Amino acid sequence: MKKYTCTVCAYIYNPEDGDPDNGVNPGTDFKDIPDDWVCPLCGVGKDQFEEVEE
Ligand SMILES: [Fe+3]
Repeated sequence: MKKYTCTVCAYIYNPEDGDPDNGVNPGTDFKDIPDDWVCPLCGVGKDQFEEVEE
């Protein structure tokens, strides 16, 4: 699974860690996060995130 970055603030969503305080368990692929989830740091939506291709 790939890491995704918030292009507004640079937060990184790591699928290994998830975002458990907001209901996103470890092991959740970014595509499967509920589409009303927002960046935990800056509050923007998923449409401002991009795949971290390496
Ligand atoms: Fe952000």
